[PDB]
Amino acid sequence: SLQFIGLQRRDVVALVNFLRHLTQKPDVDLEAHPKILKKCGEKRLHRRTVLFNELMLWLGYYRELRFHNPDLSSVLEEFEVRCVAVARRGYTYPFGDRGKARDHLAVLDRTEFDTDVRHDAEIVERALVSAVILAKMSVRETLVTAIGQTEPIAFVHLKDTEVQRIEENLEGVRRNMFCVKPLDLNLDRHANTALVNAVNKLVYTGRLIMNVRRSWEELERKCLARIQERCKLLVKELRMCLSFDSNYCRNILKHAVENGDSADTLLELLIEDFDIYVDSFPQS
Amino acid sequence: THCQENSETVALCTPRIVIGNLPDGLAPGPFHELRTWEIMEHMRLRPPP
Amino acid sequence: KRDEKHRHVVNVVLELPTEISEATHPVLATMLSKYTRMSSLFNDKCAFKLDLLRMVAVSRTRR
Amino acid sequence: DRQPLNPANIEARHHGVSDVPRLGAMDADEPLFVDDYRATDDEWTLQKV
Repeated sequence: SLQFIGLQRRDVVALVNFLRHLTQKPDVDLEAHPKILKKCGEKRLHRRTVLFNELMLWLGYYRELRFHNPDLSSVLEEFEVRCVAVARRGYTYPFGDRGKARDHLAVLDRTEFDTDVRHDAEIVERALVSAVILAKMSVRETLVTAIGQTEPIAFVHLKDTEVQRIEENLEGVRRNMFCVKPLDLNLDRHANTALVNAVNKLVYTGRLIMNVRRSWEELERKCLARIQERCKLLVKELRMCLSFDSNYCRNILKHAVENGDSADTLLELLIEDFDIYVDSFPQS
Repeated sequence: THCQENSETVALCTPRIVIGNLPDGLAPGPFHELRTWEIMEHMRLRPPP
Repeated sequence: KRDEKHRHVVNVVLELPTEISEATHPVLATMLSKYTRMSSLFNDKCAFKLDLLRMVAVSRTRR
Repeated sequence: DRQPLNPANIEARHHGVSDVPRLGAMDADEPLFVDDYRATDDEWTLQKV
């Protein structure tokens, strides 16, 4: 469990309670929740202690935000079956320039997954661009032709209320990525071709996947970078006072934390022998 | 050269201010070394100090 | 007893002589708490001895 | 030992952090102990050189 220096027990257990509340709360990040940052207490205790406490908080935060990160395979299989249906419908659709239509249809055909999150995002983006270009050719609304200005991702031919609802739910997905609500589904077949409806459903699922994955990427980037900065500044403070406990603490801190396994290893190393390096820290 | 400008392709023409700007295939390095010795021999610097 | 475990470690396992103990050595005092929690691995005396060597090394390092 | 090494089978070293279990696992086969630093491409080519 998390243990840090020079702080009253009630606020420690309150912070633990906050982290236990995590997945139910909106805009979940330490950036959007300064109350946890100020709980570390600027002008409450000495420097090295506040840096250590902030590092421990951020490291536990990274641990649990890695733990809760969803396995999107449930809705990802829905994305795959929507890809299959879209490819079938484009196969039957009577395009004029059948060659490029067949090429993009095959590109949609190839899009099955390989259970790597960044590869996940890349292939879902590729499926989205191919679906969008096929939809644009089907409706025959204009499409891009310039070099390096490839196809965008857009909800084609849908009404304004639907896109407003989609955008609101997408921002909600951005703010709290852990719990996802794929419930923006009221596509109707009395307007636009069924190919357009299928590709719009596919675009919705792909946008959900993309937004949640990129939000987790942002959170992981900022968490690890701030871990690195706090650790380096704490090491800089600790280098001033040579001692056995100080040397041990610098040795445990010296690990290059740029991988999740490295962060967990540093967490376990810090927790297991906390009684040793705690000698070097004064409680104010 | 041809260049891209706001989704369109435009052609570019600009002068080669100096002789060295010519492509190596049409103005190789060894040729410039030989021409540099030419200039040196003109200025009586053939053996440099 | 705590002293029983400490003596067991510092004689059977660490093979330390009588003239050195945790009473005079501050580095041995803190590490002895960790080594007692290692219930197993007492058959591998040399690993504990080498670990004590590197601990007393890091105790006096200047960098 | 007999199988391709998965990331879970690889362990990172803790120099001067009293690795009693690691010093007990010195001459075993299964776990591989490494420094956290990873060699870069230029250093890789220079090592091979």
